[PDB]
Amino acid sequence: AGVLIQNMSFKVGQTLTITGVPKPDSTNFAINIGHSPEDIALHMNPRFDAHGDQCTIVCNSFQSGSWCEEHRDDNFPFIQDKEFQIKITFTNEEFLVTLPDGSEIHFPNRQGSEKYKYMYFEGEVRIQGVEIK
Amino acid sequence: AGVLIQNMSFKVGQTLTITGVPKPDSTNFAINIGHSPEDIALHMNPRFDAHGDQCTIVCNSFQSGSWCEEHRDDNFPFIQDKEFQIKITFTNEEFLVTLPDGSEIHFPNRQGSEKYKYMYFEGEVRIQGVEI
Ligand SMILES: CC(=O)N[C@@H]1[C@@H](O)[C@H](O[C@@H]2O[C@H](CO)[C@H](O)[C@H](O)[C@H]2O)[C@@H](CO)O[C@@H]1O
Ligand SMILES: CC(=O)N[C@@H]1[C@@H](O)[C@H](O[C@@H]2O[C@H](CO)[C@H](O)[C@H](O)[C@H]2O)[C@@H](CO)O[C@@H]1O
Ligand SMILES: [Mg+2]
Ligand SMILES: [Mg+2]
Repeated sequence: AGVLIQNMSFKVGQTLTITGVPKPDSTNFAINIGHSPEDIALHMNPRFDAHGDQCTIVCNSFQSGSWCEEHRDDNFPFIQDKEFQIKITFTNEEFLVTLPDGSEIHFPNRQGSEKYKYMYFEGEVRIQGVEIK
Repeated sequence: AGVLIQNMSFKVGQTLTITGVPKPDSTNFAINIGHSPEDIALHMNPRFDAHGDQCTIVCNSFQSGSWCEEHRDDNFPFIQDKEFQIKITFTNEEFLVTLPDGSEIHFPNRQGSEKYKYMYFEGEVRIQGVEI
């Protein structure tokens, strides 16, 4: 059940910096930001090869047993066993993900909250750094 | 009640860097590194004013339902509402804690595990940074 971080508050206006390395045999991995395992505002799922996607980032939200509408990005600067740094900023309106290569993903903050105290990193990735300021 | 981090891996050779800010009226805060809540290899507990202690760092370990012997340090480079960075290195022998001013604390690795997968931050502090 991967890396679980509880009560490290991520609020509107801060940057979340995630340092990690996909496992050498990674098919995919996910960053889950939300309130609980049943209420995820941002599911960000870089897929090397999983769910029928190859080198695709799938973003979605999960609430009350249900996945919502997928956002898909073909921009994929992740490599098996290579360190990455991802930045996440958010507003009431959306998450702004800055990827390693300086490119960006815009995903709506559908849950609408200004503070999230649940972070869950799942799948074939090692998390070396979580920074919030 | 405070920050719980499970399955982030701390190992001999690695630097653990904690970044945070004690609350303006912080009495104390604690960095817990172990296996479980019942098995704590390093409890590092800077006390502004708690348990009769002012401006003291208390280090200890918790196993089999008991605190072990305290290591107490009068060196206190912490200020309420000011950002700190704390670097922890460990070996089979000891945790080497590097304090914000470049001073160090030696605390024995009484557990002797070589890898820790449970971290719990307690008390009046904002944890801003956890990197291994
Ligand atoms: C084009 C396509 O549909 N693929 C989807 C899958 O992406 C989807 O897989 C789940 O997607 C959610 C996020 O939307 C999580 O990543 C979850 O772990 C995946 O299983 C599947 C199942 O919902 O449906 C489609 O086939
Ligand atoms: C001088 C002295 O020995 N005082 C101790 C207290 O420090 C101690 O309080 C506990 O200390 C542990 C670490 O050793 C934890 O920080 C815990 O939160 C404290 O309650 C008490 C109880 O063990 O014993 C003496 O008073
Ligand atoms: Mg006293
Ligand atoms: Mg010796």
